[PDB]
Amino acid sequence: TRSEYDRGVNTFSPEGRLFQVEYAIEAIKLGSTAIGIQTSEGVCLAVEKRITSPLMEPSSIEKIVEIDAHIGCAMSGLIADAKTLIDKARVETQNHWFTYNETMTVESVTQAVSNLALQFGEEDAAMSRPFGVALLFGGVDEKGPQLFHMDPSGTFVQCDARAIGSASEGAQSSLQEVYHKSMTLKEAIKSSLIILKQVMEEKLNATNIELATVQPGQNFHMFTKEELEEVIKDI
Amino acid sequence: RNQYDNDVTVWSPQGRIHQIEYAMEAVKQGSATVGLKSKTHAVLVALKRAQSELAAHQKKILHVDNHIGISIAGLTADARLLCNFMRQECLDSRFVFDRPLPVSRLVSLIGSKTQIPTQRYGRRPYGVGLLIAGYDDMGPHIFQTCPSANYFDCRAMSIGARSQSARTYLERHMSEFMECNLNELVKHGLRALRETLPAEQDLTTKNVSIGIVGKDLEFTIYDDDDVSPFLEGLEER
Amino acid sequence: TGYDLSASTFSPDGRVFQVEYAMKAVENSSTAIGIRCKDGVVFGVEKLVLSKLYEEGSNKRLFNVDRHVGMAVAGLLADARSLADIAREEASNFRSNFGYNIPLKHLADRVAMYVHAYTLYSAVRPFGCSFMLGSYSVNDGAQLYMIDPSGVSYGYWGCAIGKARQAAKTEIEKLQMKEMTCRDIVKEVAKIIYIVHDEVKDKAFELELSWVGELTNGRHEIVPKDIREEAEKYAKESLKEEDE
Amino acid sequence: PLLHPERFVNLGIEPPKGVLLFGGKTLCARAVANFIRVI
Amino acid sequence: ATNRDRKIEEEARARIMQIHSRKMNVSPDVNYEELARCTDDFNGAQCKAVCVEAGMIALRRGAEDYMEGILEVQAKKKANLQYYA
Amino acid sequence: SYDRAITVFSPDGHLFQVEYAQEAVKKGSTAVGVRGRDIVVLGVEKKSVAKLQDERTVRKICALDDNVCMAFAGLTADARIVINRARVECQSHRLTVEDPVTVEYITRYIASLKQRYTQSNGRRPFGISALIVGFDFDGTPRLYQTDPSGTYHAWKANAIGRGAKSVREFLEKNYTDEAIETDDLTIKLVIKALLEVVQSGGKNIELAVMRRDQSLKILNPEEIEKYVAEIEKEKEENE
Amino acid sequence: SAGFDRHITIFSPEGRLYQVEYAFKAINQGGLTSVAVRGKDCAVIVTQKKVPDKLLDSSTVTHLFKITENIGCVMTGMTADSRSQVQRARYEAANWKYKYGYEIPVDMLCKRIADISQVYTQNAEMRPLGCCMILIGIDEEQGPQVYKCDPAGYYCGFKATAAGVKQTESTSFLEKKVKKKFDWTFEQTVETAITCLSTVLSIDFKPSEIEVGVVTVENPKFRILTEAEIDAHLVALAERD
Ligand SMILES: Nc1ncnc2c1ncn2[C@@H]1O[C@H](COP(=O)(O)OP(=O)(O)OP(=O)(O)O)[C@@H](O)[C@H]1O
Repeated sequence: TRSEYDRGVNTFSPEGRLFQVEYAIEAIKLGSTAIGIQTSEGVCLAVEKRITSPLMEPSSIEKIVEIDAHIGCAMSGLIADAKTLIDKARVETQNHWFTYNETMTVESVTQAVSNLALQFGEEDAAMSRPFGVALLFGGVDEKGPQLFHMDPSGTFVQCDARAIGSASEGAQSSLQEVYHKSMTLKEAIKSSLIILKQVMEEKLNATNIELATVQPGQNFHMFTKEELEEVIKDI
Repeated sequence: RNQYDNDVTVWSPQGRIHQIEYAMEAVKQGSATVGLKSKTHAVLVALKRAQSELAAHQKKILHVDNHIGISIAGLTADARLLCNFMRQECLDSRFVFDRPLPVSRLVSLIGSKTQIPTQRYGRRPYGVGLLIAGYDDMGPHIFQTCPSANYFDCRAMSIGARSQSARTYLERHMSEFMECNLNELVKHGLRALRETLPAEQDLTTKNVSIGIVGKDLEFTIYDDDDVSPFLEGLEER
Repeated sequence: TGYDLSASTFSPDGRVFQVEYAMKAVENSSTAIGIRCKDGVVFGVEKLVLSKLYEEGSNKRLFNVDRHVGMAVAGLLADARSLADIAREEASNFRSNFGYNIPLKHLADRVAMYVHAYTLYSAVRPFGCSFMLGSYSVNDGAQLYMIDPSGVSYGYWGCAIGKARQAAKTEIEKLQMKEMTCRDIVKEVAKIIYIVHDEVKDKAFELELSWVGELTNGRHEIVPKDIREEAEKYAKESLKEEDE
Repeated sequence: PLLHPERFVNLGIEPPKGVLLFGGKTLCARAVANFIRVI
Repeated sequence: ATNRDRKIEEEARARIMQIHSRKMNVSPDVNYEELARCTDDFNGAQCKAVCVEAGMIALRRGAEDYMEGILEVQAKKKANLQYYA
Repeated sequence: SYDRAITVFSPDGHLFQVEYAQEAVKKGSTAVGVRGRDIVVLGVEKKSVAKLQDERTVRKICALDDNVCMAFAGLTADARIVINRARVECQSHRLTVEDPVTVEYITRYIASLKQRYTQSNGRRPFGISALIVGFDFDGTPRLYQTDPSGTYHAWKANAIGRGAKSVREFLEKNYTDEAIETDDLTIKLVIKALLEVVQSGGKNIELAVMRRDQSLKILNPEEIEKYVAEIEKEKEENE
Repeated sequence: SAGFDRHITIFSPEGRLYQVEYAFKAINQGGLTSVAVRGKDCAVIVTQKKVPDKLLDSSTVTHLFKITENIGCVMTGMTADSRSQVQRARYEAANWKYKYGYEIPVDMLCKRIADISQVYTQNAEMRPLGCCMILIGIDEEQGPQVYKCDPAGYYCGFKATAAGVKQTESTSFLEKKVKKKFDWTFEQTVETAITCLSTVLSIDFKPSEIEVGVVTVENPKFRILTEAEIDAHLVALAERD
């Protein structure tokens, strides 16, 4: 019976559900897992890079990207939708800086990206299907470090610690167990890397992960091979 | 059925449209909210959901122009679109007429806007039920608007999943209204939401959202610790 | 069937099943009646308060479209509101265009135009509600018309639309409308509404009236509280007399 | 209603029989039993 | 009796409720009029399911229970979706 | 019925028709690309033609600019359209900003073009895969690969088309810094990797070479014959 | 060969537009009937009236409309479509007079309406509105004219015709009458039309259950015959038959 109520994004099922939106939410899973953690010292993003074969130089699997000098976006889903939404986020941050001569709040930028993702089939904007990608915006603003999760349905919500991607269900419980409100950035990094090792196919070693941090201070930083090895030494 | 509910533009062979009914059912897929008013105050109280214990609670009450707020029950997308439309309309009304927009006219415009998609196959019906609590020169107003472009002027109403219990409570206690202070009004609303909630749980400062407007009182939203003065004094079952 | 989908395909019999379904939908809502007395017109409607939470005056089904025209709706209230807005907008255009008040016959013709335009195409559905226009003027007497999903504008001395339309028409037929005055035709309307209303099924009930006539100086408006109270009292007394 | 079905009659409800296991059906049923084998 | 010459095409729902709750320990305070109000066309089969689930709530949860039973006949597991509805 | 629509999702969350476009790509003659220290090379299988057919009208290697070349695998008409638009945009970018296009920029533009064509419902995806090999304005042997789904990555050496998997595995095994130390070992590796699919080695091979600050050069068939002779001699000697 | 029926622009394997045929079937759906007949120097239309109630306003209820100051039309079929087509014809006639400076010939108006109907048939945007429209008028040169605007764009001119449920029987009677002494007086043509209606409906008409419109060379203005005039004609013809 679920074959006539999901031919279009603008068709309601008897349960009053947007099955196409639900289907895109399901599509979210295919991507590699990402974990973001908020702490009073900042926010940390760690993503399981999923190199399908070596000889692929790592600077093309962009699961963590930079939004302005104060936010980082972790992606899970279609690379095309990832690129489109990342471009929108960057353009919106720069436009807000140009207009109001300030730095957009993480909540505001996530809201703008969600506003772009809202337009499903509205004949007034031209995408026609949900953006099969889930994003984690971790940044620093006047309200202290913050982290937000946005899903294809345009819904965004604050999250002091969240995980998305293929290892979403298995990592959410680990985050719940290991999370106490007060940590340090190093503690969050260690916990996130431990969870990644728990829910990663490969042995966690130097490459195959990416780690980024935004702190009330130095701008968004991508940990290089040296720091990655240093942390992996005593995860 | 099975061939008369594939789009909103086709009449079923019974004098009914099935997509509109499907939207009016989807409206009941959201968290419970209720609203009501005294002779000098209008209030909304709603149960903001938590997707997970880690993730904070998604916001519920949306702050339309200072003399108006709304509570949503339905698709986040349609809720955001309608909230933006409300804000733009109120700003335009304030810009052209140097005075706030009447809530009746606001809800009429919303009804027409939500009706137009219910006829032409160009977009699905707006899947959200709205409780608009506003204050105009006439006095506090509580309005309901449903995806079927039907809007009612309600003295005390509930919407969302498990709204029957709150509606029954409001029916029983409507006699009290119109002669209650703001504290008693919020207590009435909180009791209605407690009744609609299942027994083993309760209302916590974390998960309850309150919004009040009235005389010389622009719309104010209380959440988290802000609601403590209400819950603390609220009586227990 | 196969030919019922979309309103642009004729069935082998030549019937537009979508418009027929629109007629069926309108013949499923609360009842409304109107009568054209000799020097005016009166509308009444049996509103159904689906829940006591609604305040009085909610779901007003007797709109006013331009000062002199009243419009009583029956069917889908969303389409009713949309059609009321269209009627107001057409009347405003006419007043702007011609510097004089819009005749009710012409207004009904324009709204029938609009309804038929909607029922023609295949990307839109036929209007799922009928209605009645009424007006009174010095230079035009009293006029009443009824428009339905198909968009026909037959004139009327009186009419009933909705669930119980045939019984209401039968009751109306036995009245001296051509000579009776507003003050008594209002009471007759209230009596007819109370007679035709089904209490054992519709449960809730409210009686809503309006008129336009010379005594109103040819300006439509709702009933005063006292007049409505007296009319409903007369209707209740007539109902008791019939019950006896 | 295996160790204390009489609670149903105590509360005034009739404890019925007949449950459809429509769908690990076999071993789930065996664990529930933990016997009437059928072909 | 089929589904496709003399063919044949709140109160009744309430009556069905009492009839099927007759062999129970129903408390007198129950407002079967309220139960029938909170029906929205639920036919006699749904009323039977509501009474059966009232008995099942007597089993589990001990036994408001009628409201919960009718809601679970509606099958409001509600499977909370990521998108609001 | 979860198919035959670019803008419809399946339970696993797939876009089956763009996946089908990738499958259509998989049905094209093999094209390998490699990057060296100062040389970037593209090899392509020829498949040969009937003697009555002219050769200059068949192209799998096309120069998108002075410092960027493009190898192709997929549908020929889509190839022509994409290459034409890519050249147009290369020159347009040169106009907009007075700096030659970077390989990353041009491959991103091609990926965006494919994405735009696969977003909507009234358009068919460009059923092609492309390898963009070039030298940035600072000097660097960059190589990217773009798929029909609008996704582009950066590689050091990759093969697309029919023999994609086998040739990629061979490059995986026999790609090393010493194997690309000089500007002849890279070519030898390219012919070695293509010989597992092509038959003659010289009659079914086309090589294009880009050297830093030097225009593209297509290797002569005699030069290819000499090179394949060198590889054969090396193999027999190692035997 | 059954699937070629749900669209207007799909040709059946035998080359048939079943949708336009169904439009004709809808023409034969209003129940009513109408007849038109042209005499030596005048044309007259008469249509059955149905007011099955004392509550309806017979004044407004009608099927005759003056398309302009010298051209009249009788509608049959769906009433909404009839009124829409009548208004379109009125607009076309006014536009013609404005653009060219002389009133629209009846054949011209009929042709324009036919062209509009054919456009609707060809382009799958609207259903072909199912009303059959008969025009009567006076041409300064050719004399009286009568035409049809069936919902397929065919607009042949006539000496006398009928539309509606009983069009076949009316046509048979009219051809029988016209085969002998086709040239008729005003009274003769009115009698022919009325007796055709009476015999084909197997009933005689009271003055209220009938509408008549007339155009004459002497008075080339579409005029609706009043109850008194129609009753006088009825009684005179019945007496003198
Ligand atoms: N919840 C469970 N607990 C223990 N074992 C389980 C469970 N679910 C499945 N299994 C395993 O499944 C097998 C038992 O399943 P069983 O033989 O009943 O098949 P089935 O899934 O009912 O299939 P079918 O009825 O279609 O033949 C055993 O291997 C058992 O270990």
